[PDB]
Amino acid sequence: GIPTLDYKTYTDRVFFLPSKDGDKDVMITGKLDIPESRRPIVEQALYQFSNLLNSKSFLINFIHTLENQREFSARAKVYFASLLTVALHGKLEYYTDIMRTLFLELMEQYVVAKNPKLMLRRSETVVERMLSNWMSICLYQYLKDSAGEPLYKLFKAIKHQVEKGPVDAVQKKAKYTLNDTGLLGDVEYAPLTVSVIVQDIDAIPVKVLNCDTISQVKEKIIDQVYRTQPCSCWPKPDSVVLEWRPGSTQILSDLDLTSQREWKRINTLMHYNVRDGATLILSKVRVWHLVRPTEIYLTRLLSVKGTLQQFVDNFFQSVLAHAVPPAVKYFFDFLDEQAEKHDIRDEDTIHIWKTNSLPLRFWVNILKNPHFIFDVHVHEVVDASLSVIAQTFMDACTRTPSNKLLYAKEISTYKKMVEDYYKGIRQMVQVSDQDMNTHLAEISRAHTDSLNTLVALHQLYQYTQKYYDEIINALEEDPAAQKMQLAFRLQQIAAALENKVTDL
Amino acid sequence: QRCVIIQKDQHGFGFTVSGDRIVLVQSVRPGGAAMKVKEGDRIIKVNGTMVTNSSHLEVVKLIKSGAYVALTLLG
Repeated sequence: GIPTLDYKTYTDRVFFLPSKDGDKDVMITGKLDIPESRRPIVEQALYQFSNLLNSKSFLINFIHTLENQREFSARAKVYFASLLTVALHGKLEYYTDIMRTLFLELMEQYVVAKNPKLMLRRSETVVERMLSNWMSICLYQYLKDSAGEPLYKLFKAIKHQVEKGPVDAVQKKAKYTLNDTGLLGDVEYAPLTVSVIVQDIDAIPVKVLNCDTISQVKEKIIDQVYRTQPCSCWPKPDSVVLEWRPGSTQILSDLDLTSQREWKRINTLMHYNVRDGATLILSKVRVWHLVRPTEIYLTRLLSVKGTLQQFVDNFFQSVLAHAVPPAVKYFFDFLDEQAEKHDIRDEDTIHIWKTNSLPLRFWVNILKNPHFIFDVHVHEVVDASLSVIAQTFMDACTRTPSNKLLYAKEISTYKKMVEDYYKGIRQMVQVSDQDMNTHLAEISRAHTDSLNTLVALHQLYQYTQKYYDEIINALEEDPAAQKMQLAFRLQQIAAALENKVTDL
Repeated sequence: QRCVIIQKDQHGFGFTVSGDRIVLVQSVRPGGAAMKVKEGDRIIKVNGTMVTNSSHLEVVKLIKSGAYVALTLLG
Protein backbone atom coordinates (compact mmCIF):
# COMPACT_ATOMS: atom_id res chain seq x y z
CA GLY A 1 0.00 0.00 0.00
CA ILE A 2 2.62 2.56 1.02
CA PRO A 3 4.96 3.42 -1.90
CA THR A 4 8.30 2.69 -0.23
CA LEU A 5 11.39 3.04 -2.40
CA ASP A 6 13.72 0.10 -3.04
CA TYR A 7 16.81 -0.18 -0.85
CA LYS A 8 19.27 1.03 -3.49
CA THR A 9 17.07 3.92 -4.60
CA TYR A 10 16.47 4.94 -0.97
CA THR A 11 20.17 4.84 -0.08
CA ASP A 12 21.26 6.68 -3.22
CA ARG A 13 18.70 9.43 -2.62
CA VAL A 14 19.64 9.74 1.06
CA PHE A 15 23.41 9.75 0.46
CA PHE A 16 24.16 11.43 -2.85
CA LEU A 17 21.20 13.66 -3.76
CA PRO A 18 22.50 16.66 -1.81
CA SER A 19 26.10 16.18 -2.93
CA LYS A 20 28.65 18.19 -4.85
CA ASP A 21 28.08 17.84 -8.61
CA GLY A 22 24.29 17.92 -8.35
CA ASP A 23 21.39 15.48 -8.50
CA LYS A 24 22.74 13.42 -11.40
CA ASP A 25 26.39 13.47 -10.56
CA VAL A 26 28.46 10.31 -10.82
CA MET A 27 27.00 7.76 -8.55
CA ILE A 28 23.27 7.90 -9.09
CA THR A 29 24.25 7.90 -12.76
CA GLY A 30 27.06 5.37 -12.53
CA LYS A 31 28.82 7.67 -14.98
CA LEU A 32 32.22 5.90 -14.86
CA ASP A 33 33.88 6.53 -18.21
CA ILE A 34 37.03 4.54 -18.94
CA PRO A 35 38.28 2.83 -22.11
CA GLU A 36 37.43 -0.88 -22.34
CA SER A 37 41.06 -1.49 -23.28
CA ARG A 38 41.84 -0.52 -19.69
CA ARG A 39 38.89 -2.03 -17.78
CA PRO A 40 40.71 -5.26 -16.79
CA ILE A 41 43.68 -3.45 -15.23
CA VAL A 42 41.53 -0.66 -13.77
CA GLU A 43 39.21 -3.12 -12.01
CA GLN A 44 42.17 -5.24 -10.91
CA ALA A 45 43.66 -2.19 -9.19
CA LEU A 46 40.33 -1.01 -7.75
CA TYR A 47 39.99 -4.36 -5.96
CA GLN A 48 43.40 -3.86 -4.35
CA PHE A 49 42.16 -0.39 -3.44
CA SER A 50 39.31 -2.17 -1.67
CA ASN A 51 41.66 -4.54 0.20
CA LEU A 52 43.67 -1.44 1.11
CA LEU A 53 40.58 0.28 2.52
CA ASN A 54 40.04 -2.89 4.56
CA SER A 55 43.34 -2.30 6.35
CA LYS A 56 42.46 -0.39 9.52
CA SER A 57 45.67 1.62 9.80
CA PHE A 58 45.36 2.73 6.18
CA LEU A 59 41.75 3.83 6.55
CA ILE A 60 42.35 5.74 9.78
CA ASN A 61 45.47 7.50 8.47
CA PHE A 62 43.55 8.30 5.25
CA ILE A 63 40.67 9.84 7.19
CA HIS A 64 42.90 11.82 9.59
CA THR A 65 45.02 13.12 6.72
CA LEU A 66 41.92 14.28 4.86
CA GLU A 67 40.49 15.94 7.99
CA ASN A 68 43.79 17.80 8.41
CA GLN A 69 43.58 19.62 5.06
CA ARG A 70 41.84 23.01 5.09
CA GLU A 71 40.76 22.72 1.45
CA PHE A 72 37.97 20.27 2.33
CA SER A 73 34.40 21.62 2.02
CA ALA A 74 31.43 20.38 4.08
CA ARG A 75 30.29 18.81 0.84
CA ALA A 76 33.57 16.90 0.84
CA LYS A 77 32.97 15.59 4.38
CA VAL A 78 29.42 14.38 3.71
CA TYR A 79 30.05 12.97 0.21
CA PHE A 80 33.28 11.23 1.24
CA ALA A 81 31.56 9.62 4.22
CA SER A 82 28.74 8.36 1.97
CA LEU A 83 31.25 6.89 -0.48
CA LEU A 84 32.89 5.16 2.48
CA THR A 85 29.51 3.78 3.47
CA VAL A 86 28.92 2.37 -0.03
CA ALA A 87 32.43 0.96 -0.50
CA LEU A 88 32.52 -0.72 2.92
CA HIS A 89 29.00 -2.12 2.72
CA GLY A 90 30.72 -5.51 2.34
CA LYS A 91 31.99 -5.76 5.91
CA LEU A 92 29.70 -3.48 7.92
CA GLU A 93 31.25 -4.75 11.16
CA TYR A 94 34.50 -3.16 9.98
CA TYR A 95 32.62 0.02 9.10
CA THR A 96 31.07 0.07 12.58
CA ASP A 97 34.56 -0.54 13.94
CA ILE A 98 35.95 2.54 12.18
CA MET A 99 32.96 4.55 13.35
CA ARG A 100 33.57 3.39 16.93
CA THR A 101 37.19 4.51 16.70
CA LEU A 102 36.52 7.96 15.26
CA PHE A 103 33.56 8.47 17.58
CA LEU A 104 35.63 7.60 20.64
CA GLU A 105 38.38 9.96 19.50
CA LEU A 106 35.88 12.73 18.76
CA MET A 107 34.25 12.17 22.13
CA GLU A 108 37.52 12.35 24.06
CA GLN A 109 38.62 15.41 22.08
CA TYR A 110 35.27 17.04 22.91
CA VAL A 111 35.17 16.27 26.63
CA VAL A 112 38.48 18.04 27.30
CA ALA A 113 37.74 20.76 24.75
CA LYS A 114 35.35 23.55 25.69
CA ASN A 115 31.86 22.05 25.63
CA PRO A 116 31.07 18.30 25.48
CA LYS A 117 27.37 19.12 25.09
CA LEU A 118 28.27 20.64 21.72
CA MET A 119 29.20 17.18 20.42
CA LEU A 120 27.46 15.99 17.24
CA ARG A 121 25.95 19.44 16.64
CA ARG A 122 28.46 20.89 14.18
CA SER A 123 28.40 18.18 11.48
CA GLU A 124 31.93 19.38 10.77
CA THR A 125 33.48 15.90 10.75
CA VAL A 126 33.31 12.67 8.74
CA VAL A 127 32.29 10.28 11.53
CA GLU A 128 29.16 12.37 12.16
CA ARG A 129 27.96 11.89 8.58
CA MET A 130 29.07 8.26 8.90
CA LEU A 131 26.83 7.82 11.93
CA SER A 132 24.08 9.57 9.98
CA ASN A 133 24.40 7.00 7.20
CA TRP A 134 24.58 4.20 9.78
CA MET A 135 21.24 5.21 11.26
CA SER A 136 19.83 5.53 7.73
CA ILE A 137 21.01 2.02 6.82
CA CYS A 138 19.88 0.19 9.94
CA LEU A 139 16.48 1.87 10.00
CA TYR A 140 15.44 1.15 6.42
CA GLN A 141 13.40 -1.89 7.46
CA TYR A 142 11.94 0.13 10.34
CA LEU A 143 10.81 2.80 7.89
CA LYS A 144 9.29 0.19 5.59
CA ASP A 145 7.32 -1.15 8.57
CA SER A 146 5.67 1.36 10.90
CA ALA A 147 7.51 4.63 10.33
CA GLY A 148 6.56 5.14 6.69
CA GLU A 149 2.84 4.91 7.41
CA PRO A 150 2.01 8.08 9.36
CA LEU A 151 4.81 9.88 7.50
CA TYR A 152 3.29 9.19 4.09
CA LYS A 153 -0.09 10.12 5.57
CA LEU A 154 1.41 13.37 6.91
CA PHE A 155 3.00 14.24 3.56
CA LYS A 156 -0.14 13.56 1.53
CA ALA A 157 -2.20 15.55 4.05
CA ILE A 158 0.03 18.62 3.84
CA LYS A 159 0.08 18.31 0.05
CA HIS A 160 -3.73 18.17 0.09
CA GLN A 161 -4.18 21.28 2.23
CA VAL A 162 -1.64 23.03 -0.01
CA GLU A 163 -3.24 22.16 -3.36
CA LYS A 164 -6.65 22.93 -1.85
CA GLY A 165 -5.67 26.60 -2.00
CA PRO A 166 -3.87 28.89 -4.48
CA VAL A 167 -0.10 28.72 -4.99
CA ASP A 168 2.01 31.33 -6.80
CA ALA A 169 4.40 29.82 -9.36
CA VAL A 170 6.82 32.75 -9.35
CA GLN A 171 7.62 33.23 -5.65
CA LYS A 172 6.46 29.79 -4.44
CA LYS A 173 4.09 31.24 -1.83
CA ALA A 174 0.87 29.37 -1.04
CA LYS A 175 -2.32 30.41 0.73
CA TYR A 176 -2.07 27.29 2.87
CA THR A 177 1.22 26.39 4.57
CA LEU A 178 2.94 26.12 7.96
CA ASN A 179 5.74 28.42 6.87
CA ASP A 180 5.16 32.08 7.68
CA THR A 181 7.86 33.09 5.20
CA GLY A 182 6.29 30.99 2.45
CA LEU A 183 2.73 32.20 2.98
CA LEU A 184 0.75 34.06 0.30
CA GLY A 185 -0.58 37.51 1.16
CA ASP A 186 -5.69 37.83 -1.16
CA VAL A 187 -6.83 36.74 -4.63
CA GLU A 188 -10.25 35.31 -5.46
CA TYR A 189 -10.33 31.83 -6.97
CA ALA A 190 -12.51 28.73 -7.28
CA PRO A 191 -12.12 24.93 -6.88
CA LEU A 192 -12.71 23.97 -10.52
CA THR A 193 -13.35 20.45 -11.84
CA VAL A 194 -12.31 19.72 -15.42
CA SER A 195 -12.55 16.74 -17.80
CA VAL A 196 -9.25 15.65 -19.36
CA ILE A 197 -8.74 13.11 -22.14
CA VAL A 198 -5.55 11.06 -22.40
CA GLN A 199 -4.31 9.55 -25.65
CA ASP A 200 -1.93 6.58 -25.55
CA ILE A 201 -7.59 6.65 -25.09
CA ASP A 202 -9.35 7.33 -21.78
CA ALA A 203 -11.22 10.18 -20.09
CA ILE A 204 -10.34 11.20 -16.53
CA PRO A 205 -11.85 13.91 -14.27
CA VAL A 206 -9.44 16.26 -12.44
CA LYS A 207 -9.82 18.80 -9.61
CA VAL A 208 -7.91 22.08 -10.04
CA LEU A 209 -8.13 25.83 -9.43
CA ASN A 210 -9.04 28.57 -11.92
CA CYS A 211 -6.14 30.76 -10.79
CA ASP A 212 -3.60 27.98 -11.35
CA THR A 213 -1.06 28.50 -14.12
CA ILE A 214 -1.30 26.24 -17.17
CA SER A 215 1.88 24.49 -16.05
CA GLN A 216 0.45 23.95 -12.56
CA VAL A 217 -2.77 22.64 -14.10
CA LYS A 218 -0.75 20.21 -16.22
CA GLU A 219 1.05 19.03 -13.07
CA LYS A 220 -2.31 18.47 -11.37
CA ILE A 221 -3.51 16.38 -14.34
CA ILE A 222 -0.34 14.31 -14.80
CA ASP A 223 -0.44 13.62 -11.06
CA GLN A 224 -3.75 11.83 -11.66
CA VAL A 225 -2.99 10.20 -15.03
CA TYR A 226 0.29 8.57 -13.99
CA ARG A 227 -0.40 7.70 -10.33
CA THR A 228 0.27 4.01 -11.00
CA GLN A 229 3.54 5.02 -12.63
CA PRO A 230 6.73 5.97 -10.71
CA CYS A 231 7.81 9.62 -10.78
CA SER A 232 10.92 9.05 -12.91
CA CYS A 233 8.68 7.97 -15.78
CA TRP A 234 6.29 10.92 -15.49
CA PRO A 235 6.54 13.54 -18.27
CA LYS A 236 7.29 17.18 -17.45
CA PRO A 237 4.58 19.80 -18.16
CA ASP A 238 6.88 20.98 -20.97
CA SER A 239 6.60 17.73 -22.93
CA VAL A 240 2.79 17.48 -22.75
CA VAL A 241 0.08 19.48 -24.55
CA LEU A 242 -3.24 20.78 -23.22
CA GLU A 243 -6.11 21.72 -25.52
CA TRP A 244 -9.60 23.16 -25.15
CA ARG A 245 -12.10 22.24 -27.91
CA PRO A 246 -15.14 24.56 -27.78
CA GLY A 247 -17.28 23.86 -30.87
CA SER A 248 -14.76 23.36 -33.68
CA THR A 249 -11.24 24.52 -32.90
CA GLN A 250 -7.35 27.05 -28.91
CA ILE A 251 -4.11 25.76 -27.35
CA LEU A 252 -3.18 26.40 -23.72
CA SER A 253 0.30 27.69 -23.00
CA ASP A 254 1.64 29.47 -19.91
CA LEU A 255 2.73 32.39 -22.09
CA ASP A 256 1.34 33.24 -25.51
CA LEU A 257 -0.01 36.06 -27.68
CA THR A 258 -3.01 36.12 -25.32
CA SER A 259 -0.83 36.77 -22.27
CA GLN A 260 -1.76 39.92 -20.40
CA ARG A 261 1.18 42.34 -20.21
CA GLU A 262 1.65 45.89 -18.93
CA TRP A 263 5.60 42.83 -17.02
CA LYS A 264 4.09 39.56 -18.24
CA ARG A 265 1.31 37.62 -16.52
CA ILE A 266 1.40 33.82 -16.61
CA ASN A 267 -1.85 32.51 -18.09
CA THR A 268 -4.35 30.85 -15.74
CA LEU A 269 -7.61 28.95 -16.28
CA MET A 270 -9.80 31.96 -15.47
CA HIS A 271 -7.86 33.76 -18.20
CA TYR A 272 -9.01 31.45 -20.99
CA ASN A 273 -12.65 31.85 -19.90
CA VAL A 274 -12.48 28.21 -18.79
CA ARG A 275 -15.15 27.58 -16.17
CA ASP A 276 -16.09 24.39 -14.32
CA GLY A 277 -17.17 21.21 -16.11
CA ALA A 278 -15.08 22.10 -19.14
CA THR A 279 -13.40 19.49 -21.32
CA LEU A 280 -9.64 19.48 -21.88
CA ILE A 281 -7.35 17.23 -23.92
CA LEU A 282 -3.93 15.91 -22.93
CA SER A 283 -1.63 14.79 -25.74
CA LYS A 284 1.87 13.51 -25.04
CA VAL A 285 3.85 15.47 -27.64
CA ARG A 286 9.71 40.35 -15.98
CA VAL A 287 7.00 37.84 -15.04
CA TRP A 288 4.30 37.56 -12.36
CA HIS A 289 1.54 35.06 -11.59
CA LEU A 290 -0.57 36.33 -8.70
CA VAL A 291 1.50 38.96 -6.92
CA ARG A 292 3.15 41.91 -8.70
CA PRO A 293 6.53 42.70 -7.09
CA THR A 294 -0.71 39.47 10.80
CA GLU A 295 -4.00 38.09 12.10
CA ILE A 296 -4.91 36.57 8.73
CA TYR A 297 -1.53 34.85 8.81
CA LEU A 298 -2.08 33.68 12.40
CA THR A 299 -5.58 32.42 11.51
CA ARG A 300 -4.50 30.55 8.37
CA LEU A 301 -1.44 29.05 10.07
CA LEU A 302 -3.60 27.95 13.01
CA SER A 303 -6.35 26.40 10.87
CA VAL A 304 -3.76 24.55 8.77
CA LYS A 305 -2.05 23.48 12.00
CA GLY A 306 -5.41 22.24 13.28
CA THR A 307 -6.00 20.18 10.16
CA LEU A 308 -2.51 18.61 10.17
CA GLN A 309 -2.44 18.22 13.95
CA GLN A 310 -3.86 14.71 13.77
CA PHE A 311 -1.19 13.47 11.36
CA VAL A 312 1.69 15.22 13.12
CA ASP A 313 0.45 13.60 16.32
CA ASN A 314 0.09 10.13 14.84
CA PHE A 315 3.62 10.38 13.43
CA PHE A 316 5.11 11.43 16.79
CA GLN A 317 3.18 8.76 18.68
CA SER A 318 4.58 6.10 16.36
CA VAL A 319 8.06 7.66 16.41
CA LEU A 320 8.35 8.56 20.10
CA ALA A 321 6.46 5.59 21.54
CA HIS A 322 6.46 0.47 20.24
CA ALA A 323 9.40 -1.85 19.60
CA VAL A 324 12.48 0.38 19.47
CA PRO A 325 14.94 -0.72 16.70
CA PRO A 326 18.02 -2.78 17.73
CA ALA A 327 20.62 -0.38 16.31
CA VAL A 328 19.05 2.45 18.28
CA LYS A 329 19.20 0.39 21.47
CA TYR A 330 22.79 -0.65 20.75
CA PHE A 331 24.05 2.83 19.93
CA PHE A 332 22.25 4.57 22.80
CA ASP A 333 23.62 2.01 25.26
CA PHE A 334 27.01 2.58 23.65
CA LEU A 335 26.55 6.28 24.43
CA ASP A 336 25.66 5.27 27.99
CA GLU A 337 28.76 3.14 28.55
CA GLN A 338 31.05 5.64 26.80
CA ALA A 339 29.52 8.43 28.89
CA GLU A 340 30.32 6.42 32.01
CA LYS A 341 33.88 5.84 30.78
CA HIS A 342 34.26 9.51 29.83
CA ASP A 343 33.11 10.82 33.22
CA ILE A 344 30.48 13.18 31.80
CA ARG A 345 28.13 13.53 34.78
CA ASP A 346 25.37 15.71 33.32
CA GLU A 347 22.29 13.77 32.16
CA ASP A 348 21.29 16.53 29.74
CA THR A 349 24.63 16.07 27.98
CA ILE A 350 23.59 12.47 27.27
CA HIS A 351 20.07 13.59 26.36
CA ILE A 352 21.64 16.08 23.96
CA TRP A 353 23.96 13.33 22.67
CA LYS A 354 21.12 10.91 21.97
CA THR A 355 19.11 13.79 20.48
CA ASN A 356 21.93 14.76 18.13
CA SER A 357 22.39 11.07 17.30
CA LEU A 358 18.93 9.83 16.31
CA PRO A 359 16.06 12.31 15.91
CA LEU A 360 18.14 15.17 14.43
CA ARG A 361 20.46 13.01 12.36
CA PHE A 362 17.72 10.75 10.99
CA TRP A 363 14.07 11.70 11.60
CA VAL A 364 14.46 15.39 10.73
CA ASN A 365 16.19 14.66 7.43
CA ILE A 366 13.33 12.41 6.31
CA LEU A 367 10.66 14.75 7.67
CA LYS A 368 12.12 17.51 5.50
CA ASN A 369 12.88 15.17 2.58
CA PRO A 370 10.08 12.57 2.20
CA HIS A 371 11.15 11.90 -1.39
CA PHE A 372 14.12 9.94 -0.04
CA ILE A 373 11.96 6.99 1.02
CA PHE A 374 8.66 7.44 -0.88
CA ASP A 375 8.04 7.48 -4.63
CA VAL A 376 6.97 11.10 -4.53
CA HIS A 377 8.33 14.36 -5.82
CA VAL A 378 7.78 17.29 -3.48
CA HIS A 379 7.68 21.02 -4.23
CA GLU A 380 9.21 23.69 -1.99
CA VAL A 381 5.81 24.64 -0.59
CA VAL A 382 5.21 21.28 1.10
CA ASP A 383 8.85 20.78 2.11
CA ALA A 384 8.67 24.14 3.89
CA SER A 385 5.71 23.08 6.02
CA LEU A 386 7.35 19.73 6.73
CA SER A 387 10.38 21.79 7.78
CA VAL A 388 8.20 23.71 10.21
CA ILE A 389 7.14 20.36 11.66
CA ALA A 390 10.81 19.33 11.76
CA GLN A 391 11.68 22.46 13.75
CA THR A 392 8.77 21.69 16.07
CA PHE A 393 10.07 18.13 16.43
CA MET A 394 13.60 19.29 17.23
CA ASP A 395 12.35 21.66 19.93
CA ALA A 396 10.74 18.62 21.56
CA CYS A 397 14.25 17.28 22.18
CA THR A 398 16.02 20.47 23.25
CA ARG A 399 16.19 20.85 27.03
CA THR A 400 16.13 24.64 26.68
CA PRO A 401 9.21 32.52 15.86
CA SER A 402 6.31 31.06 13.88
CA ASN A 403 7.21 27.45 14.63
CA LYS A 404 7.41 28.53 18.28
CA LEU A 405 4.05 30.31 18.19
CA LEU A 406 2.18 27.64 16.20
CA TYR A 407 2.91 24.60 18.34
CA ALA A 408 2.91 25.68 21.98
CA LYS A 409 1.57 22.98 24.32
CA GLU A 410 2.59 20.45 21.68
CA ILE A 411 6.34 20.68 22.36
CA SER A 412 5.79 20.34 26.11
CA THR A 413 3.56 17.30 25.59
CA TYR A 414 6.15 15.66 23.30
CA LYS A 415 9.07 16.31 25.67
CA LYS A 416 7.62 13.80 28.13
CA MET A 417 7.36 11.36 25.22
CA VAL A 418 11.01 11.90 24.30
CA GLU A 419 12.41 11.56 27.82
CA ASP A 420 10.26 8.48 28.46
CA TYR A 421 11.40 7.15 25.08
CA TYR A 422 15.08 7.43 26.02
CA LYS A 423 14.30 5.95 29.44
CA GLY A 424 12.42 3.10 27.76
CA ILE A 425 15.48 2.41 25.62
CA ARG A 426 17.69 2.51 28.72
CA GLN A 427 15.42 0.15 30.67
CA MET A 428 15.35 -2.09 27.59
CA VAL A 429 17.14 -5.45 27.34
CA GLN A 430 20.75 -5.21 26.10
CA VAL A 431 21.56 -6.03 22.47
CA SER A 432 25.05 -7.56 22.64
CA ASP A 433 27.83 -6.91 20.14
CA GLN A 434 27.06 -10.26 18.50
CA ASP A 435 23.35 -9.67 17.85
CA MET A 436 24.23 -6.30 16.36
CA ASN A 437 27.01 -7.70 14.17
CA THR A 438 24.48 -10.26 12.93
CA HIS A 439 21.85 -7.64 12.08
CA LEU A 440 24.57 -5.76 10.17
CA ALA A 441 25.54 -9.01 8.45
CA GLU A 442 22.05 -9.62 7.04
CA ILE A 443 22.09 -6.13 5.51
CA SER A 444 25.59 -6.55 4.04
CA ARG A 445 24.61 -9.92 2.56
CA ALA A 446 21.28 -8.61 1.22
CA HIS A 447 22.31 -5.38 -0.49
CA THR A 448 25.98 -4.97 -1.52
CA ASP A 449 25.52 -6.50 -4.97
CA SER A 450 22.95 -3.93 -6.06
CA LEU A 451 25.19 -1.12 -4.79
CA ASN A 452 27.44 0.95 -7.04
CA THR A 453 30.74 -0.24 -5.59
CA LEU A 454 33.27 0.54 -8.35
CA VAL A 455 32.18 4.16 -8.74
CA ALA A 456 32.41 4.71 -4.96
CA LEU A 457 35.86 3.12 -4.99
CA HIS A 458 36.98 5.34 -7.85
CA GLN A 459 35.73 8.54 -6.22
CA LEU A 460 37.56 7.67 -2.97
CA TYR A 461 40.58 6.93 -5.16
CA GLN A 462 40.32 10.46 -6.52
CA TYR A 463 40.39 11.68 -2.93
CA THR A 464 43.69 9.86 -2.40
CA GLN A 465 44.80 11.29 -5.75
CA LYS A 466 44.26 14.91 -4.74
CA TYR A 467 46.28 14.57 -1.51
CA TYR A 468 48.80 11.91 -2.59
CA ASP A 469 51.84 13.43 -0.83
CA GLU A 470 50.21 14.11 2.56
CA ILE A 471 48.78 10.58 2.58
CA ILE A 472 51.94 8.72 1.51
CA ASN A 473 53.75 10.71 4.20
CA ALA A 474 51.05 9.96 6.77
CA LEU A 475 51.66 6.29 5.98
CA GLU A 476 55.44 6.65 6.21
CA GLU A 477 55.12 8.34 9.61
CA ASP A 478 52.91 5.65 11.18
CA PRO A 479 55.14 2.64 11.97
CA ALA A 480 52.40 0.07 11.32
CA ALA A 481 51.61 1.56 7.91
CA GLN A 482 55.30 1.47 6.94
CA LYS A 483 55.50 -2.05 8.34
CA MET A 484 52.63 -3.19 6.11
CA GLN A 485 54.29 -1.02 3.43
CA LEU A 486 50.86 0.52 2.78
CA ALA A 487 52.58 3.46 1.09
CA PHE A 488 54.12 1.20 -1.56
CA ARG A 489 50.78 -0.51 -2.12
CA LEU A 490 48.96 2.81 -2.51
CA GLN A 491 51.73 3.89 -4.87
CA GLN A 492 51.26 0.80 -7.07
CA ILE A 493 47.48 1.19 -7.11
CA ALA A 494 47.85 4.84 -8.10
CA ALA A 495 50.37 3.68 -10.69
CA ALA A 496 47.84 1.46 -12.46
CA LEU A 497 44.70 3.64 -12.35
CA GLU A 498 46.09 6.71 -14.15
CA ASN A 499 44.34 8.62 -16.94
CA LYS A 500 46.76 10.26 -19.38
CA VAL A 501 49.23 7.65 -20.60
CA THR A 502 52.36 7.70 -22.78
CA ASP A 503 54.55 4.84 -24.02
CA LEU A 504 58.26 5.71 -24.04
CA GLN B 1 64.48 7.71 -3.77
CA ARG B 2 66.88 6.13 -6.29
CA CYS B 3 68.98 7.26 -9.26
CA VAL B 4 68.86 5.07 -12.40
CA ILE B 5 70.11 5.49 -16.01
CA ILE B 6 68.74 3.72 -19.11
CA GLN B 7 69.69 3.81 -22.79
CA LYS B 8 67.24 3.42 -25.69
CA ASP B 9 66.89 0.03 -27.38
CA GLN B 10 65.59 -1.57 -30.58
CA HIS B 11 62.18 -1.38 -28.91
CA GLY B 12 62.37 2.11 -27.40
CA PHE B 13 63.10 3.03 -23.78
CA GLY B 14 61.05 0.20 -22.29
CA PHE B 15 58.54 1.79 -19.90
CA THR B 16 55.26 3.71 -19.71
CA VAL B 17 54.66 7.07 -18.01
CA SER B 18 51.27 7.96 -16.53
CA GLY B 19 49.81 10.75 -14.41
CA ASP B 20 49.47 14.51 -14.62
CA ARG B 21 50.34 16.38 -11.43
CA ILE B 22 52.09 13.31 -9.97
CA VAL B 23 53.92 11.68 -12.90
CA LEU B 24 54.86 8.06 -12.39
CA VAL B 25 55.41 4.60 -13.92
CA GLN B 26 52.71 2.08 -14.97
CA SER B 27 54.26 -0.86 -16.91
CA VAL B 28 57.77 -1.89 -17.93
CA ARG B 29 58.33 -4.09 -21.00
CA PRO B 30 59.35 -7.51 -19.58
CA GLY B 31 62.23 -7.55 -22.07
CA GLY B 32 63.04 -3.87 -22.46
CA ALA B 33 65.93 -1.92 -20.97
CA ALA B 34 64.14 -1.19 -17.71
CA MET B 35 63.00 -4.65 -16.59
CA LYS B 36 66.40 -6.24 -17.10
CA VAL B 37 63.00 -0.22 -12.75
CA LYS B 38 60.04 -1.52 -10.74
CA GLU B 39 56.33 -1.45 -11.49
CA GLY B 40 54.92 1.48 -9.54
CA ASP B 41 57.62 4.15 -9.33
CA ARG B 42 57.10 7.90 -8.94
CA ILE B 43 59.37 10.09 -10.99
CA ILE B 44 60.46 13.06 -8.88
CA LYS B 45 63.51 14.15 -10.89
CA VAL B 46 64.21 13.97 -14.63
CA ASN B 47 67.30 15.03 -16.54
CA GLY B 48 68.41 17.62 -13.98
CA THR B 49 65.09 19.45 -13.75
CA MET B 50 62.81 18.25 -10.96
CA VAL B 51 59.44 17.10 -12.27
CA THR B 52 57.57 17.90 -9.05
CA ASN B 53 55.75 20.79 -10.73
CA SER B 54 55.99 19.44 -14.27
CA SER B 55 53.04 18.56 -16.48
CA HIS B 56 52.66 15.18 -18.17
CA LEU B 57 53.64 16.80 -21.46
CA GLU B 58 56.64 18.36 -19.72
CA VAL B 59 57.87 15.08 -18.23
CA VAL B 60 57.35 13.23 -21.49
CA LYS B 61 59.20 16.03 -23.32
CA LEU B 62 62.09 15.99 -20.83
CA ILE B 63 62.53 12.22 -21.01
CA LYS B 64 62.18 12.25 -24.82
CA SER B 65 64.24 15.38 -25.62
CA GLY B 66 67.51 13.45 -25.58
CA ALA B 67 69.22 10.23 -26.63
CA TYR B 68 69.48 8.69 -23.17
CA VAL B 69 67.54 9.72 -20.07
CA ALA B 70 68.73 9.54 -16.44
CA LEU B 71 66.13 9.87 -13.70
CA THR B 72 65.42 9.85 -9.98
CA LEU B 73 62.49 7.70 -8.84
CA LEU B 74 60.87 7.12 -5.46
CA GLY B 75 60.24 3.54 -4.34
